[PDB]
Amino acid sequence: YIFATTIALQKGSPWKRQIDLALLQFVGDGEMEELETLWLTGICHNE
Amino acid sequence: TGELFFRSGFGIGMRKDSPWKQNVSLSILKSHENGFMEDLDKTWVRYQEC
Amino acid sequence: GMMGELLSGQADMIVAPLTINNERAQYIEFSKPFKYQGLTILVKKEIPR
Amino acid sequence: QRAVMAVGSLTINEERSEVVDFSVPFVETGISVMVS
Repeated sequence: YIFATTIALQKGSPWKRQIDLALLQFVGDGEMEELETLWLTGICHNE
Repeated sequence: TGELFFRSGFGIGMRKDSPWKQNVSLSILKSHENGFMEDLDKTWVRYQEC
Repeated sequence: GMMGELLSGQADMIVAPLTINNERAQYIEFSKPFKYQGLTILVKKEIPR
Repeated sequence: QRAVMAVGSLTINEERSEVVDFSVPFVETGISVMVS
């Protein structure tokens, strides 16, 4: 249960749209879960 | 059953030339920090059990 | 639907639970989102013996 | 402007948003409570 819920770019940079399209692809293609398997879980999710 | 899949967010849809980005986003973070998210989580989300 | 109704001028505000996507963000920009959610799986309670 | 980009596990907040722009949020966080 999460309470007080929910990348640094300088203003006016041309870099918002490109990085956003990139990261939404990386979300969209499951490599985020590969990252999860690499780094997240210890013992507790194997409760 | 199971874990989540394709973990994303639910948000507002706006046009690119619409100037209503920034102040709207300000209000949104205000809603996140002032418990109004938790207010809706109580008033509509967390009541019901079987 | 929604996306064409924004891009047609007939509709001007989406305030509704839409997911975030590449191709939707290619033309219509999101704000920072309300809820961080996703997909779950409906499986019934099977009847007891 | 010692650096253009900064990554961290940076929390996304009001006074942070007042000055600078942000990517679509990378991962999910908020306030939790750890106990025995």
